[PDB]
Amino acid sequence: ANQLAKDLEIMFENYVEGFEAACVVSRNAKKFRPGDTAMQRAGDVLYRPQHY
Amino acid sequence: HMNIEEGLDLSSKTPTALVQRLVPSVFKEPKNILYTLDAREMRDPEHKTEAG
Repeated sequence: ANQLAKDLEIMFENYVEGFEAACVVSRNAKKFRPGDTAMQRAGDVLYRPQHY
Repeated sequence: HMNIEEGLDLSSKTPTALVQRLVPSVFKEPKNILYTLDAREMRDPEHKTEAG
């Protein structure tokens, strides 16, 4: 044999799939942006009316 | 400021000593105001505006 140099070939831009939380109840729930200056003024609590 | 001396022959008299008096003028310790706003409180811009 003729003794070539070895190297580490690391593909830092390619990732193995890993793990993920499904998030499907959050994906299917209603989403609401109540308004940040108003929520500060309200003390981080908001009220909505129910029907008569 | 000068002494007055009297007569024609002044050989017995001490001449007036010139005293170069100086008046100090100096800065005080700097005067400051401090306030803080947290990342909730900063959602309302009137806090910064009125405190400024």
